[PDB]
Amino acid sequence: GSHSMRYFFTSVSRPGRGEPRFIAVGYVDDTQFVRFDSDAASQRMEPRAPWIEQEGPEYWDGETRKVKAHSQTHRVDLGTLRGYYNQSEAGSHTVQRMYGCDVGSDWRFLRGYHQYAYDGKDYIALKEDLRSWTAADMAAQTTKHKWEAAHVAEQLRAYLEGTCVEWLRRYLENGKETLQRTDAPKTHMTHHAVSDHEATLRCWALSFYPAEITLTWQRDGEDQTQDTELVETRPAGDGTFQKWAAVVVPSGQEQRYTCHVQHEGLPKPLTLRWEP
Amino acid sequence: YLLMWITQV
Amino acid sequence: MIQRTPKIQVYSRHPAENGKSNFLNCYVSGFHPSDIEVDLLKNGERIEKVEHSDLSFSKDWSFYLLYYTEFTPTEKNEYACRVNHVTLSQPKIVKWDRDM
Ligand SMILES: [Cl-]
Ligand SMILES: [Cl-]
Ligand SMILES: [Cl-]
Repeated sequence: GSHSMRYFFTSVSRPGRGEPRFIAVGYVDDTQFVRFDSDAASQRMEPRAPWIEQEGPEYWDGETRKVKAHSQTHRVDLGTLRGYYNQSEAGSHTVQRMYGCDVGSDWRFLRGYHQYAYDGKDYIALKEDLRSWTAADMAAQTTKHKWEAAHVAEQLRAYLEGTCVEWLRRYLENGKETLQRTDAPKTHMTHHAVSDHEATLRCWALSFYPAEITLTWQRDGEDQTQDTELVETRPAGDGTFQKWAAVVVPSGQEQRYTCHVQHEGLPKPLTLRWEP
Repeated sequence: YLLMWITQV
Repeated sequence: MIQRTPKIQVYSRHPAENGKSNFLNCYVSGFHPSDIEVDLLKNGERIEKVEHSDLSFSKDWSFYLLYYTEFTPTEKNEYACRVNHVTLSQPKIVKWDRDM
């Protein structure tokens, strides 16, 4: 299907306690493959997936160089932002940036993006046309005017449509064994009496990849998006994912409820039934 | 593969 | 300066089995800003070789982290996650329930 490459950066000022913390992480789909942390000891972009270990020295030198220049732009950006908002220079502030590209099934450019946040709120974003910006407030308008004059969208657009996609593809070929895999979920159901007239029924999805999944409960075939409890999908820590959906049911009516599981790695969607 | 450079806000 | 309280899940990496080594997971998500204290507890005491994921964040800009340590569950031992954050009036302790 479609695939993504995404870098996320977080930069936090630390007045009175050291230099700004910078953290950078790259992903392909739901798999992390690189990172940089200002506080770590390597001071290098570091691999976190095996296929990226293939890459040679030129590559790691280059990614390290670039991530340090990102760090430095952000270090300056914290100073400017505090000036734009007339903020006392005695407070911890947070900048966030995400950019990346998506490709469709045919591995050709679908979409690009570049978002920026200050203190947890939208500041500026490139719009889907890769040509203009949305600025959330008057400070961001100042950045927008500047970036318009300096023809920044254009440089960014050439990356999103060119380099980004060309390396996404490269990564997908090189890391084919994992990135192009699906791990179908392992599934099962638990029963838990809570009282003489209720039981909690829980649906469990374990060891799946990618993260995208839908667990829904049906009574007599009719959807119950009303009274299910769903947990946010969570990481297993081994590269796979987990999720459950629970439903509290009147006693004696278990055989009427069924769990359905939609995941990319399943031949067809699963109905799990309460059959004694 | 990162951007070769980012521009100041 | 938005401020968002952390959601917390405590779980293991594989289905739990007394006497079989595993990983104890604590997933904090949904929070802002990023400074956050998380400890994994064995019978009330903090465990020492706890590792964590690299800070990343969601579409709404809120943060998430996985903290994790290797362990061998046994029936005599209770495990928890203790999280402190500027949005909390006091540390939140979430006990590990095996048979969620
Ligand atoms: Cl992601
Ligand atoms: Cl830390
Ligand atoms: Cl142990």
